[PDB]
Amino acid sequence: VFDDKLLAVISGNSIGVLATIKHDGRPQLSNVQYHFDPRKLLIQVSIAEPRAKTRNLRRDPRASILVDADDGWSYAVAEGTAQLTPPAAAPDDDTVEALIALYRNIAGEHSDWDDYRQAMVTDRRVLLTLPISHVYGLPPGMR
Amino acid sequence: VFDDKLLAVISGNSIGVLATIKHDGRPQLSNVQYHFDPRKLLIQVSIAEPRAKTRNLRRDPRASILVDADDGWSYAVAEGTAQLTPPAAAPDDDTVEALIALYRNIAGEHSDWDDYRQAMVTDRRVLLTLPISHVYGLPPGMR
Ligand SMILES: Cc1cc2nc3c(=O)[nH]c(=O)nc-3n(C[C@H](O)[C@H](O)[C@H](O)COP(=O)(O)O)c2cc1C
Repeated sequence: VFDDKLLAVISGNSIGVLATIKHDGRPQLSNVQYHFDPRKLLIQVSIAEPRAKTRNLRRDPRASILVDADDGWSYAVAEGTAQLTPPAAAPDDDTVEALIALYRNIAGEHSDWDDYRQAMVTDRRVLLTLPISHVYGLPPGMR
Repeated sequence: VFDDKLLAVISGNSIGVLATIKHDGRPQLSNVQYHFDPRKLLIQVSIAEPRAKTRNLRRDPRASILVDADDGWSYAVAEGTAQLTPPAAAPDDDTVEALIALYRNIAGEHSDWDDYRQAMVTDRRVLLTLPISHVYGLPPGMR
């Protein structure tokens, strides 16, 4: 039941710190917006192919994400192995579809889906699906 | 030469996400308090002596700390090779004396130093010094 406390932190937020592994083995850090699927215990995020974090995950898919509790001090960290889609290549391909689904979960119903599809392709957007294999941290009550 | 806008972020905060390298190569994350010396350009944090997977810090001290800005997405990341003191073993050893100065830098004059001293020994506290090698991130704008 202790993991339920760590999952709750992840569920109560939409932004976290994604840590990837550089070519030299050193950690690389950045923040990302995300959607947490409690059903499959997945964390879904959108990223760009040319970005460092993306090139890192292509060589080494291991990833972790730290998320702060609402007190801004307590936290939970999800660790797992990323599953990336190829980059959007056409406004109607499967990657763009999964990204349309994510956007709905993050921001809601987009206004100009056609413009969105165009943008996903222009930015070579990739959907990062990170199944949670292990969670650690210091959830509220422990800090 | 680092981006002054990125250093301002670090100097305007006191907590961030520390990332060290575990044995398997995965980063180990946590929310920590830090002190930033803007002249010597270094960051100092207090940590229990690492055990198990986290112990790898002793042979591969490369670390990074991400610090959040006050706006929506801005953040800075300080990268460097950490130097570690030996773990605190005596309420009055060099390490504890060093952690007292760290506490003063971060919080100020402590109520009861004798409690602090024994607490440092009890947690096998180590003073980690991260001289800044590289600084990256997303700089905040005029606000
Ligand atoms: C207006 C705005 C919207 C953003 N939206 C997202 C987003 O939807 N998802 C995400 O993961 N990051 C988002 N970001 C931030 C980037 O992910 C972040 O700056 C990035 O991690 C750079 O990574 P890199 O250093 O690995 O290239 C946004 C930033 C801004 C300024």
